[PDB]
Amino acid sequence: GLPVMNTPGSNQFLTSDDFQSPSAMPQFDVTPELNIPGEVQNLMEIAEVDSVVPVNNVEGKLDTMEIYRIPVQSGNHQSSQVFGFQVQPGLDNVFKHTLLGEILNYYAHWSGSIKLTFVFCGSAMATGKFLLAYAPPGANAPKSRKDAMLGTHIIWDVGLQSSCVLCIPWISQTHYRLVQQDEYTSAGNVTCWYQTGIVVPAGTPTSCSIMCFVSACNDFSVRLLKDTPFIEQSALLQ
Amino acid sequence: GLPVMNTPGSNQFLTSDDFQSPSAMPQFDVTPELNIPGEVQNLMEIAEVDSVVPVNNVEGKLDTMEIYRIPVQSGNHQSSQVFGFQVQPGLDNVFKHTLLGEILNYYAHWSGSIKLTFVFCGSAMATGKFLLAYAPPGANAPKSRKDAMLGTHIIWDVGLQSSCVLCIPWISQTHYRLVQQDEYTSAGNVTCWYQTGIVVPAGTPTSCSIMCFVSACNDFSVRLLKDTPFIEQSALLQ
Amino acid sequence: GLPVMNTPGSNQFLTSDDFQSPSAMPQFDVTPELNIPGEVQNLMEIAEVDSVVPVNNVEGKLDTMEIYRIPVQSGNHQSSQVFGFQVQPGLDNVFKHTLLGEILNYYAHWSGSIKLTFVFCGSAMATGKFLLAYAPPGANAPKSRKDAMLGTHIIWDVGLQSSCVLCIPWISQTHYRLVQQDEYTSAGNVTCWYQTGIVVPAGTPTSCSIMCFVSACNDFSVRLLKDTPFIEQSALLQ
Amino acid sequence: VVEAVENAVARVADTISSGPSNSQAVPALTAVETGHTSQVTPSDTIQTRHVRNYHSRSESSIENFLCRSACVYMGEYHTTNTDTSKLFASWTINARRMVQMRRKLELFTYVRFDMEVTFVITSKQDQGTQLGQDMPPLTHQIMYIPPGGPIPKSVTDYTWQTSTNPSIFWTEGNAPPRMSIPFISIGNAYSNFYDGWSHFSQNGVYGYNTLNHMGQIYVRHVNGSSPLPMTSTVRMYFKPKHVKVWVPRPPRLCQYKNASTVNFTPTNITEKRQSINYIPETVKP
Amino acid sequence: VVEAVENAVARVADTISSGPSNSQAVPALTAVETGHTSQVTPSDTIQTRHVRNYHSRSESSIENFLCRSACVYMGEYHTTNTDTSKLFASWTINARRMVQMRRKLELFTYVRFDMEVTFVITSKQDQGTQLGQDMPPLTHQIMYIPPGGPIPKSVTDYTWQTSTNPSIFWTEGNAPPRMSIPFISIGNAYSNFYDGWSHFSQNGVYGYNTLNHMGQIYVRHVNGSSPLPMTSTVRMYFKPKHVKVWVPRPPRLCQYKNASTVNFTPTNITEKRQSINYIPETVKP
Amino acid sequence: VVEAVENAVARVADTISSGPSNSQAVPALTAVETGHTSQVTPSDTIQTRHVRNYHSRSESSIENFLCRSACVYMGEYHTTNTDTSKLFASWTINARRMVQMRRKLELFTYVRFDMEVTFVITSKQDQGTQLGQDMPPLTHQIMYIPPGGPIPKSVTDYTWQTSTNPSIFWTEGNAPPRMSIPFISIGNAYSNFYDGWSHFSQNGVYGYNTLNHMGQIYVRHVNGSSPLPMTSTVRMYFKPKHVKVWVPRPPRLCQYKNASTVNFTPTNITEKRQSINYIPETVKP
Amino acid sequence: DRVRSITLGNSTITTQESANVVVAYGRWPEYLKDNEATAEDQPTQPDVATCRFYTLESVTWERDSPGWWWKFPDALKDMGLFGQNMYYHYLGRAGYTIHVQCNASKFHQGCLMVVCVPEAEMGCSQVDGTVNEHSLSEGETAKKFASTSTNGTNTVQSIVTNAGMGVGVGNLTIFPHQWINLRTNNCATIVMPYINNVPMDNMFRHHNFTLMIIPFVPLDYSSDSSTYVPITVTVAPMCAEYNGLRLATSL
Amino acid sequence: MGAQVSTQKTGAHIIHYTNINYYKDAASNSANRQDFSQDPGKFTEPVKDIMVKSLPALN
Amino acid sequence: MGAQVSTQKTGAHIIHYTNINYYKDAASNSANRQDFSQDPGKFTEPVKDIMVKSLPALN
Amino acid sequence: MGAQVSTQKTGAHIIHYTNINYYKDAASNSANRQDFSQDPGKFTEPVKDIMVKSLPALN
Repeated sequence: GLPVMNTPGSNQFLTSDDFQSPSAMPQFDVTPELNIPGEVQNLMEIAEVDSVVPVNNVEGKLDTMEIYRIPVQSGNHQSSQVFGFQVQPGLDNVFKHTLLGEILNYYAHWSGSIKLTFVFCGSAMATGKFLLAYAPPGANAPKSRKDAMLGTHIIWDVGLQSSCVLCIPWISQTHYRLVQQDEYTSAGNVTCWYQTGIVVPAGTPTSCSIMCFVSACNDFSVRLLKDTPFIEQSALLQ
Repeated sequence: GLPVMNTPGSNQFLTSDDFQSPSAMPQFDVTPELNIPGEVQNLMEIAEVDSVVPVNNVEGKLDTMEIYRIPVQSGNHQSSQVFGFQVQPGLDNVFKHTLLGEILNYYAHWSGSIKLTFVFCGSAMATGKFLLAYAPPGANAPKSRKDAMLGTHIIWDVGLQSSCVLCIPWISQTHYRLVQQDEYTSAGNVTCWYQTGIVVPAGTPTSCSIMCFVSACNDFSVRLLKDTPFIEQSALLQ
Repeated sequence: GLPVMNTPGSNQFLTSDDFQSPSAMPQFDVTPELNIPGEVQNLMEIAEVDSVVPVNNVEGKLDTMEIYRIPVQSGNHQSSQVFGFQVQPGLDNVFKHTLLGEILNYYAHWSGSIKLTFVFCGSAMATGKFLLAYAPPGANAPKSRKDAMLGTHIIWDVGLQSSCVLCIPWISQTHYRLVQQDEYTSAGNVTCWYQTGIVVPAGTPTSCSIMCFVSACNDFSVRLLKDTPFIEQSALLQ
Repeated sequence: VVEAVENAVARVADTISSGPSNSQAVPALTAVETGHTSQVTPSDTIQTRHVRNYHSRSESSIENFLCRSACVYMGEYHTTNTDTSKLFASWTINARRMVQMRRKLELFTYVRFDMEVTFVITSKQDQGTQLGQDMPPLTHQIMYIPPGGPIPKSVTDYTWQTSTNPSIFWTEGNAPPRMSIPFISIGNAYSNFYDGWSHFSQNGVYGYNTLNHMGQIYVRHVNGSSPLPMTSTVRMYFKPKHVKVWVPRPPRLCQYKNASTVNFTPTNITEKRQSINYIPETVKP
Repeated sequence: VVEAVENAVARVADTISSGPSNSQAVPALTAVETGHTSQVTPSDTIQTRHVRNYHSRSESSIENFLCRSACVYMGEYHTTNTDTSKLFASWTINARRMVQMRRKLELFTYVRFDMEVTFVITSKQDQGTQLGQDMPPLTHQIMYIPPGGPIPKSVTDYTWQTSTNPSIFWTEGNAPPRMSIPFISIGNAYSNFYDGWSHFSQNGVYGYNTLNHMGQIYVRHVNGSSPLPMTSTVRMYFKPKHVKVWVPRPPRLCQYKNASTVNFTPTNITEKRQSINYIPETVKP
Repeated sequence: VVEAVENAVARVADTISSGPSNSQAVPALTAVETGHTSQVTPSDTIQTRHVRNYHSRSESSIENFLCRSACVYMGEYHTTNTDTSKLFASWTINARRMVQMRRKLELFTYVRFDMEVTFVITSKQDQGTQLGQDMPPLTHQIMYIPPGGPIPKSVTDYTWQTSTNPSIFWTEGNAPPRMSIPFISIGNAYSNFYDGWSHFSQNGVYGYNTLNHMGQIYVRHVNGSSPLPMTSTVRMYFKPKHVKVWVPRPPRLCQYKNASTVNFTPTNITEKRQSINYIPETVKP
Repeated sequence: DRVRSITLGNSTITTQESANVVVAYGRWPEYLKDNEATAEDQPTQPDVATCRFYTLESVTWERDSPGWWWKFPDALKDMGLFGQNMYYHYLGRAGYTIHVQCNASKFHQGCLMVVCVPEAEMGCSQVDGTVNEHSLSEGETAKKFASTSTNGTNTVQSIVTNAGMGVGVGNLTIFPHQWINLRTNNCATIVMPYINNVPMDNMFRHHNFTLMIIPFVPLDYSSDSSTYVPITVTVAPMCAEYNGLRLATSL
Repeated sequence: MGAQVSTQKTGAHIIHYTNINYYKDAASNSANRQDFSQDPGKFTEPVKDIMVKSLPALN
Repeated sequence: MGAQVSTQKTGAHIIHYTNINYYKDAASNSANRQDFSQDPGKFTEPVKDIMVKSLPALN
Repeated sequence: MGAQVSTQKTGAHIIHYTNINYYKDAASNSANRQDFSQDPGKFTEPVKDIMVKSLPALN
């Protein structure tokens, strides 16, 4: 017949190949396609949906709803910091089990901007203003409102609209960062402080709470598929 | 997801397959191409080049240059035959290690015409004429010049041009013959005889020699790739 | 069903195949692509960047910056040779760990021209001229300036411009040379000599140093991928 | 004839240049009570430069996400024993016994696709005191039985005639066997979750096993030989292609317990840290 | 329908003919202090002939450089033991344990691609005094668990139901299993180096492990059998495709120490020679 | 979009009809001293009929000649020993140890191509007196180390982190692993022969090893297990594609001696026969 | 051709002996666009209070000096309003202009390499160990490379030949860089855009790039020439943006 | 002969390939890896009245 | 039927092939081996002012 | 969708196929098996003056 020569790679099984193969059921007639609502075409459509962040992950609260609430109150507490955490959307305990984190843990590289939305859940008679700040890598995290005000920040005024968005913009020396972040691809930190304080009238509860949502912007993308470290078994039939 | 069914042949390693595979070095930038002289595009370009045939492969001469020379001399030697061999371009000891033979031993089937060029390497004062004859299969090889003259032949006259070409044309009942030739796909024989004899003046050496070159014509082709039996090892690191 | 016949190569795993394969995550929505600076499309873009050559690789200096400096001084030193080395961009100890060398050690064949840039790092009051020469293979390396002047050379005059380029042109009988160079694919040698000598005024240091950079030209290319001999392990988890 | 097919590349959005502002437009003030997610970009809150972004979302599409091979079953069988049920392997078809592929599939409620199936078979010698014999190459048979077909009782049962069932015959030392399967379900799409029963009286069998019913696989040695016993292991790999999925779900947090249910043990939301303000210091001399 | 797609071939530059010169143009005099690399060709310094160059830079593009399969993990597991943790294999997904592929990937800071995954599984008999038995073909299950899913405790745990996790079932003697994975990361591209921490106080975990978080793999035998014990080894192979890379880096000089860090032992720049002028003589009678 | 691509079929020349002749044209008289090979066909020396030839030279093109997989290396490694250097395999990359592919490549002086690499891994049980145990599937790791990277010292060395080196992880029972490599050489084409030295003094290292320098391969078991020892063998297969070759050479006559040199023992030109006229008679009753 | 002037905010740099300007990968800094953003709140852009030249403290180039490095950001966290905007926000983003000055006389000699390395992840002198942040950075004070192999705990392996990253120091020319050759020029200038795999990031947690100054030819001089030769760095942020305002963090 | 020619996945800052189908069933074809569509508004903006994003969400 | 026909890699001094996509996801397609672009000036000439190469670099 | 359609290898005396590229690098594409060019005169006739073949080679 036709003369041929076999090259390296013959008769191997590569688990990401793309070839044709014979059908074991010739001329099988499939069920017609139905137009079901809610079709998904890209995994980035799921990561653009808000999900609640467990900011209060301290001892004794890992299995209660208190893990989701950030506490604030009235009185002179300006010297106290409200919250703070690192920007590691697939590594930090604060972000790793959210929707965005769960999608990122299937990949090795990520890039893009990140949205954090904050909602105030106090009484309708309480007033206050907060400062939300993001610092780039290169220094230690700020220890006072004066230090934090020097980075990228927004001043949130509580009112009829309940929600304020802090957008973290992509500021990096490389095009992509690692999902398993090290010191070389660090991304910075976020902190919150009292800008004025909380003021309430008589007859209202003094303590209030804040909630935080995370999602991805429209310039976000990931690459380099891998297996996730969150699921495991010790034997078959599981 | 999409319903699918696996066919026979799944997860096998065939050493002559042709598939796509992922790159282990994404976006690697290769060295630019240089225009080097002497680029080869087909193995048939090498088989169309003349190479010297070891016609005198008798005992005691297998490692000397005498293996390449055909002896001729002056005097009455008409009853003596000059040379003769079978036409087996990949099987006979006479043809198997030449360029054409070496290319054919990588294949199983061949077809086409074959060129033999003869060059006279005597003195400028010697004269002579020879008869070069090719006989088709079906009979035994000729035993005299009268028998040999009945097949396909040419009469070579030695002169200012030193070289004469005998072209063996493709005469076969099948389209292809085997490289490992058997009695069914035999191709015939070639023989040489004195047409007149060699004549020299005084002061010249009496003995002379002839050389023979082999190559392939422009209707030649091969098929059915295989491994060659000329190279072998007994362990790795060789 | 449809009649079929399986050929050799079925059910093999060839590590360089290119086929299609089913997706384990149907309709996954990926993160959008971000426009990160510094995208690489070909490995030859990296080999065209200058990198410093460790010309002074003698005993006692393999872990100091002195490995990069070529020493020169004032006075009558014309009979002394400045430096010399072979042209083996992936084999010689002088070139093997540079950018160009590191890229070439992933390949088997290379071809093209090579640029060497020399920079003088003495005081602004020192003057001198040097001869930079490249000899083709076929003879031994020159032993004096008179021998070296017969090959391809340039005369460098030190002045307001600090750098001079010696371009080694592709002069070879084959289109490609081996990265693992042998005597058959040798490429020659490079040598440096005093053309006049170094002259300085009073109050200046007498000794100076020269540095050398290597890179590839725009006719350069490589082929035949292979594994590199510079990295190795003795067990997993490394 | 040749037909040119065009492929549209899809990249992410560029960021536009923006300057200072003082107005009544408040892009950063929203209300999450509506169920709506804010579509704000960095250019709405800070000053930005113009960037041309060339990144592509190609590896996060559903097809590239799911089109890889994963192990779904492994099983053993002997050439010689005293049980006659350990001479062949058999199992019911699903994708619920290996947790990686099954967690990946359960990100969606409904899925529809074709499949590519590969098998990897290996053999080994059973530990005996006296070794030493030459054995010819072993051949294996794989038979698929759709629901309702007769079931083999031994390795010499008439049912291995495989007159209408599709089977594979294979011999060791060759490439792994492979074949493709179309979308075979009596419904319009596969169902990963089913909050219902099998009997109209709201009892019986609950959940997933009500709806799958896709047959069984049987595997045996063909030689019927080997005075010294051997043991084979078979592994099966699935790869979906031509995919469509609907109704995304939150990823599984708890560990799996069995292949039938969604049963779980209560787990935490994450691990702890020192306090709500804790920062690791990394810039120290 | 047929669509014709055109492929532009890319060859290297031709060298042009050049003659003698005596002028003020000084192409060979430069200054490296600027950070600029000189774009001089042989025709600027010597006399040259015209050559038409047909060489192509096709095998040095990033896709052809990285699109090959490499081993990334190997592991063992038994059918019978007294530990119940050695009956299945499990590991966290990365590409940092085999040095060849990981040095090749670390030439760049950021990478983005889809993947093709292949598995190669082999079995063998454990050394016992009494040998001789026939064993049926073995079947293996591979399950992928994304972060947050339940973890198997044994080989009979309910979690191998694999209702939503993707799994592969395979049997020995067939082709190796294979499947493709899309680009799965919460970022816009993968990160090979991360000069940062996990906690905002600049402490905690440093470097690469902060960002990867891509799940685990579990593998078991399905037969649950074999009075005489057997042992299997599984090997995993990665192959990237549809690649993009950014920000090239110098290649790793020192040897690797562990899979978490970039820790190293100080190494030399190269090996030595006799003196700065040493030449090996090769033309001798 | 669809693009139609046309493929030109290339057949051999037809033979034309020719009749008797008596003239001064002498096509059969030539002179080999010029270095020229005669372009004469049968129609110049005999009378011929017209034949339409449909044969094609398709299987003798360089791409179809070289695009097949060949073994280039085989090696062994253990799970348990008392040497700690026999627990992993390692070797330097070349194509000079298996004589078939290396004789095929050496028909040309220079070559340039991309590569497809496949691995075939098998395991077996070490001969012990007491047999019988069940072992889970084994996993293997393959790492490629480019020149300059750190070298593993054991099977638990930190270097298997493979942060930047590319690696493959694989488990037994699946398809063989595979990946593709681009053209990686600092030159414009690979060199099969090098008639030169490494040092400018014409001494040092002679020949091929001066120019290759393409890294190493390391392979280990990932399980770190097996109280009863096992042994694995790995085999590597190369397949070139997108090929270009230059400057053909005469094929190797003598047998190879080692992988570094072209050293040989003197061999004959062919085997003998009876005399310069000997003919085997085959037409006898 | 050798004279240059750069103005940013209320600050200006003049130079009379410059070589050229390096633009890292042909890309100038710019603000984030709408089709690449993910964070939804309106960002703040101070635009002259943050985008101006800040000067760090100087180092002394001696006859045997191995070299120095800084980490960015975290070297500007106490610099005016840039540092204050860093302390009150969760996300920040900025490019930079770097300017290194070192002058000497026509009777001195020496050569320095000035290079910016994105994501410069470093290793510990104990191979079975991890680094801490004090060993990586001291703010506006420089860390010092070493002369031999380092030992002891908690310090970074800092012999100059490996650049503390396990590479060859002569290959660092793959990154954006310039040279200061004392006979040619007296200043280096690099313009660096924002380089990361995500569009914004937290500035306390992640070091975006390291600045390295490494002498290849040591400083030399003769009888009564000046012995004190300092080196000075000056950095200016560009297109600075912040998101996520809350109370100020505390390190 | 029923050949499809389409473009390959490359980078940014000869490139096409050929395919022939060998089998009678479409379930035998290779995967569709080059289709990249999106519709995120289905999950992120599923509201009856449109929200402008520069206007207040309420009032 | 959605077939792509494109040219094969040959030498220099019948040649096209056919491809069909079988799967719904583009991550299932084969590699893009035939895209050859370059932009070296990004790494070798990253300077603000252009340098002519026949002129002096300074002055 | 970037599909190439080209003719299949047949005999002499429906026939085309489809290809899609799945990967970003051209080194991932399959082999170029359908390019058949020749230039034998480079090795068989490398002479400066042309030789007619019906004329004598010399004189």
